[PDB]
Amino acid sequence: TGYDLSNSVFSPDGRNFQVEYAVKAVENGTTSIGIKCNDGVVFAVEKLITSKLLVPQKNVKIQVVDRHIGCVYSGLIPDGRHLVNRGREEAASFKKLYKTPIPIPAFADRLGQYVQAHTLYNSVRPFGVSTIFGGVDKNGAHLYMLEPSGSYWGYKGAATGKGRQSAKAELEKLVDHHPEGLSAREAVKQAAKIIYLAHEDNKEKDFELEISWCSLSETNGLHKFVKGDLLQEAIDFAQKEIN
Amino acid sequence: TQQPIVTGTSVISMKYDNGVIIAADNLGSYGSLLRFNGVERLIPVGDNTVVGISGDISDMQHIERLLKDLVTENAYDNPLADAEEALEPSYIFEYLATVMYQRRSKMNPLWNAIIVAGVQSNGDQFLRYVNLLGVTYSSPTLATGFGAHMANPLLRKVVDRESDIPKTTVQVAEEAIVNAMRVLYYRDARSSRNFSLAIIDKNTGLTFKKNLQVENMKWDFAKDIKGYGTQKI
Repeated sequence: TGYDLSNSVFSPDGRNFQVEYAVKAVENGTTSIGIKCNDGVVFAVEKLITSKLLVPQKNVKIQVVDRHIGCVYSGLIPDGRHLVNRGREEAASFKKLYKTPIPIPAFADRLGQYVQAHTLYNSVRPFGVSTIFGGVDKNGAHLYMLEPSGSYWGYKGAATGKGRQSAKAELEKLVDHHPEGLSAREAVKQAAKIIYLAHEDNKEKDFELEISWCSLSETNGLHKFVKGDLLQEAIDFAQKEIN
Repeated sequence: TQQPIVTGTSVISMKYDNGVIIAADNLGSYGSLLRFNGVERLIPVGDNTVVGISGDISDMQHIERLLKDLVTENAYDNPLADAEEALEPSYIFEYLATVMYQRRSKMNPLWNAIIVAGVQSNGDQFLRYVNLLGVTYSSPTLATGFGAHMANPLLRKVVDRESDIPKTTVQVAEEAIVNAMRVLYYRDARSSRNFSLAIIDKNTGLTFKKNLQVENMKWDFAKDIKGYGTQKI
């Protein structure tokens, strides 16, 4: 052994243990999710209130890339910020040469290739985040989830972090109960509920809900934060279902 | 070092009691060939700023992309991007001025003259100029190119000094601006009849007018002009 002491080393069963250990940091993070709706995507995340002294609404976690893409992650927050900074550079350079804003699948591979690059050498460490991201491009809505290995796929709904199992089952019900699809507004409400449900595995502390969305009809295909009345209404709808 | 190829002529502007006005025609010339006839040279940034650009059009299109990218970037990790941490006219200007001077210092200028017109958070009018050399200045009226020679004299009769600004209504200022545009159309060989005009008012926000035309033109007196001295017929 000693195969797990250095990144990019294959174990005798063909595994990269440092990547698997990165996944442990992800599983240790707060719960974050995304829901692909009819003409858009919704992102939501649980923010643990470690103390009264945290200024409410003020430690924003969901991040915009370009103007049409939202990103949320669980695990090591700084790693996620590093990945989004890179994503912002990739989006800028794509738009600079090709004019059109980067399509979501194209953007997914940019993040994927970069994250995968950090599994090729022992001089770097893998990313300790799983990232849920997406938005609207010329072919419609797209939701993706990307892991520390560089692995990503497109999703109907996605979840990561500590309450991932609970969120998944919730997400599966929605897929079954709505083959035609979910409206963006329905998706916001559902996202609030699912984060409330998943917060059981994290019940020690209270939390603060944070939601965002990009919808062709509701935001003109731009990424926006769900604030004020529409946020409250989703918090209320969530409170009801956990009661 | 280069040379301008496709070019835009004057940008003109002035302050009035509640804001600023800026105007520029819609032509892109190719030397003396009036090549392109629907070029927008006023580029709004948010709802408080309009950047008007003359000179090389390829460089204008580059600057326009820089400004668009500025807006994208300012919104990053910025919950107050549409409130207290929106871009101000003064931020946009200082950035452009930095870029212009840097480019001149590398002997590779952006071949333009630029006027940034807007209204600050506190309601203050903003009007300032920068060009390919990195030279900057402010005045109650500003104009580039021919506009500096013909528009400024007219605009300065309305606002001649700082104390004239609060006495100048948006109606008087706009009419002054529109007249100056007619005069430039008479006398500038690289001007066009079609122009855009933007008003940034601290109360009514940004009004952006496209497809304006020079009208009320005096040509009738030309019928009486014969020869170049002695000819009667």
